This record gives sequence, C-alpha cells and structure tokens, in this order.
Amino acid sequence: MYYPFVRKALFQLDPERAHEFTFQQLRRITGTPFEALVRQKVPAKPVNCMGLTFKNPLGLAAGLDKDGECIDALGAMGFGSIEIGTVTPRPQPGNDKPRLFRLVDAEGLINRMGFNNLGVDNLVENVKKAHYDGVLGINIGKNKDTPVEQGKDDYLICMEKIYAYAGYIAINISSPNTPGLRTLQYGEALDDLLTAIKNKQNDLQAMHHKYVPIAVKIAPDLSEEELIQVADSLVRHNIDGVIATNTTLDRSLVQGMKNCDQTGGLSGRPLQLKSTEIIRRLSLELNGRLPIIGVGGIDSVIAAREKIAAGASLVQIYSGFIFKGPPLIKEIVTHI
Ligand SMILES: Cc1cc2nc3c(=O)[nH]c(=O)nc-3n(C[C@H](O)[C@H](O)[C@H](O)COP(=O)(O)O)c2cc1C
Ligand SMILES: O=C(O)c1cc(=O)[nH]c(=O)[nH]1
Ligand SMILES: O=C(O)c1cc(=O)[nH]c(=O)[nH]1
Repeated sequence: MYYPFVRKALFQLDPERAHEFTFQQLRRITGTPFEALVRQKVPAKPVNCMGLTFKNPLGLAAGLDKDGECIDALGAMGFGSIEIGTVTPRPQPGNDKPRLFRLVDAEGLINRMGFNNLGVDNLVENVKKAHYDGVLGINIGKNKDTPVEQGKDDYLICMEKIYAYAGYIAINISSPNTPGLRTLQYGEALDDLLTAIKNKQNDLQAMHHKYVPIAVKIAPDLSEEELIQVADSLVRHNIDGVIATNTTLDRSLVQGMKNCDQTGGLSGRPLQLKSTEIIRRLSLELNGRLPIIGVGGIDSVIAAREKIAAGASLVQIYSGFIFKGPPLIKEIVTHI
C-alpha cells in the first residue's frame, strides 16, 4: 500500500513498538514466498569498493536488523548491501525503556538502545540461512560489562566467528550509548585496537584462505584535529574502509522540539549537513588511500549525491528509510 498511510499508522504506536511490529511481519515473510509483498525492481549499478562488488551504492545502515533476522526480505527491497548488527559476543538486553524517540517535525530520531542483541552465535546461524545476493556487512561491538580497556577482545572474538560469513566487517567504536565506547577512537587506544584487528584479519585470512575487508565506523562529534588523527591511523594500519558517520550528541538544530533533550544519539535530517561536511574533510585527509561509506540523514536522491560528491564511494540509510519507506530505496538507486 501507500507508504504514507503505513507510516501514518505506525507513527501512532511507540517508536520501538512500531519497529517490533514491523519486524514481526518481516520475519513472518522473510525467506518465504510472501516476500513478494515487499520486493521491488531496482536497476543494477555495480560499484567496486574494498575489493568487493556491490550491486548498487545504497546499503541499509546497521541498527535496523541487529540480529540479522530479515536479511532476505530487506534485500528484496532493493538494497545493494545490508549491514546487520551491532552484535556483541554475548547477548544483552540494552538500556531501559523508553530508549527510542521520534522528532517528526525534524524528521529525526534519538535513541539510546545500548546494543540490544541476541549475540554473535545466534547471528551467525541466521546468516547461514539467508539467501541474499548483495554484500552482507557484519557490524560488531563491545558487550556492556566488558571493561572498555579490554574491549579489543570482544571485537576479536566476534571476528573469529563471523569471518567466514561476512562480506565485510564493520568495527563499531562510535556508539554513544555504551559507556566509554567512543574513547576507543582516540590516540594509542585506537592504534592498539587497529593493530590487533589487522593481525586477527591476517590470521583469519590464512585460516579461511580469503581476505575479508574491515571498515571502521566513526562518530560525527570529532574535531578537525581528531578527525585527521583517526584518518591517519586508519591509513597507517591499512584499514580497508571507513564508515562515516554514526549518530550525534549535538542538539543545536533541534532546540525547542519535543524530545530534543532526550539522552542518546540523534539521526535523520538534523545530522545530514554535519555528516556530509565530515565526509568532505575526511576524504580530503584520506586523499584516496581508502574508501568512505557515507551515512547520516540521507533522505533523497540529492542528499545521496551530495555524500558521493563529498567523497563517499557508497552510502547507507536508516532514519530516512523509516520516514520515507521503500520508495526511497528505489529513488536513490535509480537516480543516484
Ligand atoms: C534506532 C537506531 C539503532 C541503531 N543502532 C546502530 C547499531 O547497532 N550499530 C551501528 O553501527 N549504528 C547504529 N545506528 C546508527 C545508524 O547505523 C546510522 O549510522 C545513523 O543513524 C545515521 O544515519 P541515518 O541518519 O540515515 O539514520 C542506529 C541508529 C538508530 C536510529
Ligand atoms: O504494498 C506494497 O506494494 C509495498 C509495500 C512496501 O512496503 N514495499 C513495496 O515494495 N511494496
Ligand atoms: O544500539 C545503540 O544504542 C546504538 C549504537 C550505535 O552505534 N549508534 C546509535 O545511535 N545507537
């Protein structure tokens, strides 16, 4: 049916209850013939990035399908790639509810989920049963109780288990909803993490006889100097790619709006400009040494093209998918 009516109905429910209802129906049809109800034709626009071939530049950002339960249904919708997760070594409930809020007038969202997921072992089993033909990205992170200074082991543990089933691996060290998680992107802490990750990738390549690229997901709340250091570190350690950007703690564009003071990360339209400008500065520093996957407030063909012009090789969407639904996918892929 007409998505606006779909949205109209969904927006009457609590934000998370709306997501749970939606995924309840998707899981109900994913991998079955019902899948035709959400499927849509999309032209192919192949892009080579990180040694991989993406059928099209548009991907589903991480956070929607955290446990990889609806890979096939979502894929049928047209996405060139799908990023599942964030997943942690052990299952965890996440923060207390409510943890998700809508800013309808700003076409944005604020969340403090806290990595609510069923664990990496469960996710691996879901992936084994999926038939998706696009690129599958697996996004991983640290369990809440794991001391952030020993967080590196949680990443390595997940890497060992998903290596054989991932198109690329996404390292999440930018979530604002896990205490201390963002500290991992600064100084020696970042260098030590990247050193371990690249070494683990090296061992896994010898074990599985194949190279699985790794991309690091950074926050949008980094200063010019910090952004330069991160970019340089990524280059020195030969990281395969960088995903910019995650949600922001900034609230300067949503003052005076309902839920504007809720704690958490802000996404959607209010993140669009900040995100694009970070991509541009990032791209300037990287100087083509490694690709950028741009994400943040993309809600139209032009917004996507702006990210590409700023320097991104690929783009992902989340919030915009919730406000504009399936039609957005078709629009971007068709005209990007
Ligand atoms: C409800 C929700 C859950 C998310 N969970 C994650 C997650 O688990 N892992 C991750 O890397 N990013 C997560 N994000 C961030 C998105 O993947 C994306 O980086 C950010 O929302 C910017 O894109 P958007 O403006 O198009 O939503 C989440 C965002 C939202 C709104
Ligand atoms: O009702 C439809 O046709 C429909 C709904 C939806 O969410 N996606 C799609 O491609 N079609
Ligand atoms: O699950 C979460 O709380 C979460 C993770 C992340 O990386 N970004 C975000 O906005 N929320």
